[PDB]
Amino acid sequence: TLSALAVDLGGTNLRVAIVSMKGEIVKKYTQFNPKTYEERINLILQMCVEAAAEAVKLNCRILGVGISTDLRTPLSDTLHLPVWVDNDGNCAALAERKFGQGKGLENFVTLITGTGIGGGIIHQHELIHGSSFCAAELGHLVVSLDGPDCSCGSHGCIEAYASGMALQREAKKLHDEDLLLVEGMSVPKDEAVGALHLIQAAKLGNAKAQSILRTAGTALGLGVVNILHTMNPSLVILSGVLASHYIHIVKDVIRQQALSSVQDVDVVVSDLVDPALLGAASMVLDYT
Amino acid sequence: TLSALAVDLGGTNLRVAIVSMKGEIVKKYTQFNPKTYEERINLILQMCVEAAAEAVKLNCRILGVGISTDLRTPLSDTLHLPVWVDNDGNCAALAERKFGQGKGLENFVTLITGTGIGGGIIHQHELIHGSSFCAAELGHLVVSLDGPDCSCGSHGCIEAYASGMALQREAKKLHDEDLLLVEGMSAVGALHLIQAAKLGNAKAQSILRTAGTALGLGVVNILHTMNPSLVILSGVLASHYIHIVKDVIRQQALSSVQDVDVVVSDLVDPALLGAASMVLDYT
Ligand SMILES: [Zn+2]
Ligand SMILES: [Zn+2]
Repeated sequence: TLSALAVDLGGTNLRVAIVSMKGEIVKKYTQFNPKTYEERINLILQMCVEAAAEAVKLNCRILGVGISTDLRTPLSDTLHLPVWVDNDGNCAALAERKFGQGKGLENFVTLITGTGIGGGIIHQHELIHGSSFCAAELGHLVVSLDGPDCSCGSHGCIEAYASGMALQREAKKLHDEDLLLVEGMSVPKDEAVGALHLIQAAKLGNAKAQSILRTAGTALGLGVVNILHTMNPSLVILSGVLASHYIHIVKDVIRQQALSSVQDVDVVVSDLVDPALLGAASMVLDYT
Repeated sequence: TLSALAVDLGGTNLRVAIVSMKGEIVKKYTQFNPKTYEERINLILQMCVEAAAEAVKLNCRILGVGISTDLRTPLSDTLHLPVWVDNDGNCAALAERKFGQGKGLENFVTLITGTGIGGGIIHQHELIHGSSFCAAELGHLVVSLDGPDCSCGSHGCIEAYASGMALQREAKKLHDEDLLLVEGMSAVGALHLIQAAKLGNAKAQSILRTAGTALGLGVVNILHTMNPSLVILSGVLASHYIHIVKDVIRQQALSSVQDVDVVVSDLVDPALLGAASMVLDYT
């Protein structure tokens, strides 16, 4: 069974999976993601060697290793396999291009809407990497002369407005002022307010919450509009835990403010589970 | 002299030229830009056979025609020549690629900064045209949730801020309140707003700081989308905006994209050069 190993060096955890050619995630390991790199590489090797060994047991011909994020040298040497590496935003795009709603499409965008915001740009069937390799930094599209502060150091970034972290900051500010919870809401002692709480408050009648969310969706929307006026893609795939939430307002912002010339674009929510791993996998699968 | 027939369609006058493969504008014909397309289409073919007639007298093989902006139908039939067509922004870019500071560059962007704002994106030595052929509508990058109104109907467009019309609108405003003229000067417009600024006016300077910032933020948006190796500012207002654009980037773009070079264009009649370049790029 033709396959590849996919590695996801993401938030908190480090995941490695055996992925089939048809996109099935055969087996999936998750572990702590060491902060320091010397150690992160070691863990990857081990998890790969185990995954690889298992693939031999599980009747799987592994073609190579793909990594979403000096990683190539040590892995190829040890595992006797080719290694491909690209960033999470690009891998998200590649997941859609191979297994998702990007199949076929010549020119499309994948915007990751979760803890943070990022994305990938397919054009002429291929990723746009950029001269400095850092193309498609979609979280730091600036839609304000004087916005909220952003973790990149600037302000106005659509990540500063519409990220999961962004919303959590807003959710905490209101809860600290006793302006978040409404008509019954109760937060656990352990758990701590986040975007769902902000949304639930809005959906349960919280005007302050609704306002905050309106701005976050508008900013993101204008982010997408900027993409449309730059790339004129045929499709935009919102992906991640906040995609479902943001799709309605993004379309509205597109109907409201985008040029007539680019309104035939379609915006969708991704169906893909574990896109990072699928994307990592898709590099190996595609080449070999 | 292996050459091409460049043709320009812009505001006010209509232009036509013979352009060498080297990039030399041999002859240039200007004229009126009629009310109607029936009037406008009649002039073009006449200017072309006029020009096409001359070319041969100046020993020049016209390989075809190029047009900035079913016109191939009348011309190709009449002139017996391949005719290419593409918009002003793209031609601005193609001009820089074949003849300007984009020579050899895989990924760069040309941003027109004049009466309007617009441009072209060259990625992998090629134009991005897009899904519905509306790529690089750069003047309508949004940098505000509540900006100035724009010609497109929306608001917060960099064109709405930094265009020569944008600046002209602001020039009329101040001058209506008699607060634009300042010790040292005597149809109001952008160039005056700049002098008033230069020669001491704070409201002028204030209006400009915002304009230049809005534009730079647009440029930043481009950098974070495309990660180009170079950004060429082209037009009557390029010389003006380049310093502030360089600053907004310095002050707000990611470390990753700071290696970008911003430059002002060298080309004269880039519209015509870009048009001609289409004919010359398909030999
Ligand atoms: Zn940012
Ligand atoms: Zn506009």
